[PDB]
Amino acid sequence: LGTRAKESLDLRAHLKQVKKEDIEKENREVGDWRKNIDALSGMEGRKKKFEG
Amino acid sequence: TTALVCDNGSGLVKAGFAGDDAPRAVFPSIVGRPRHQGVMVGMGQKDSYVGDEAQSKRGILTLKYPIEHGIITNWDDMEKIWHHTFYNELRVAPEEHPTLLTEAPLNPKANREKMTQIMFETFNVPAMYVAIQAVLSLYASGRTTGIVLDSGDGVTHNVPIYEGYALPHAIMRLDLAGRDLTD
Ligand SMILES: Nc1ncnc2c1ncn2[C@@H]1O[C@H](COP(=O)(O)OP(=O)(O)O)[C@@H](O)[C@H]1O
Ligand SMILES: [Mg+2]
Repeated sequence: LGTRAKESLDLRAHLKQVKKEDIEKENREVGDWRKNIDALSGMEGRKKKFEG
Repeated sequence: TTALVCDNGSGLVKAGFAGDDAPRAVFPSIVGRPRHQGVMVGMGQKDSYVGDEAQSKRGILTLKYPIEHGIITNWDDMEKIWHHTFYNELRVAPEEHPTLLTEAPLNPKANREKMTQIMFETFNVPAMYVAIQAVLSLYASGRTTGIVLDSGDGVTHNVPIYEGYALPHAIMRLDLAGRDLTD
């Protein structure tokens, strides 16, 4: 009984390792970028050129 | 060289060199022959006063607009108006200047073809281009989308534009304009 139980335990151990430890390879992607504001400072242009 | 941005319109001809803020010369587009007899000799009476001159002698003239609803109905008078615009209100010979006329949407083809034929044969310009009157009004607003309602004096047309791609199936041209309101 112990042998059969430990067989399944060891079999699932490696699967759990691969599933979980490999998550630590990267988890910062949740972090978003700046997305800064202007605060009425980027108003320094007239209606001179618009195509470029 | 510089380009001539003429804009025939219907009711006021607006013209001027490209790159400025306002048209150089704005004057009504009417050509009026005198109708009475005339007794003073040597007064120097001409046979047709065009432009803003016929808005001062209008007491003895019969003013008649050469453009009815966008389309041009009297080609000789329109040629006279263009000749006046080039030579007396701007004083630049057309042999050395590109021209950019404007035309309402959904107008007859023959009108546009005759316009280009006149500009190339009579005035002999180097190069001319015809543009739809609503896209320009969208340029001036500094936008690139939007639906523009250009209620002129001849014809009211409503051209929708998105991201620079005009929608040709959604142009609604209606012939009520300032002239009908005057009447
Ligand atoms: N300040 C104003 N108030 C009301 N109506 C005006 C005014 N100025 C012009 N209009 C009307 O608009 C007409 C001029 O329209 P305009 O834009 O010159 O036509 P076009 O597209 O042919 O140039 C005039 O006939 C007049 O009836
Ligand atoms: Mg107009």
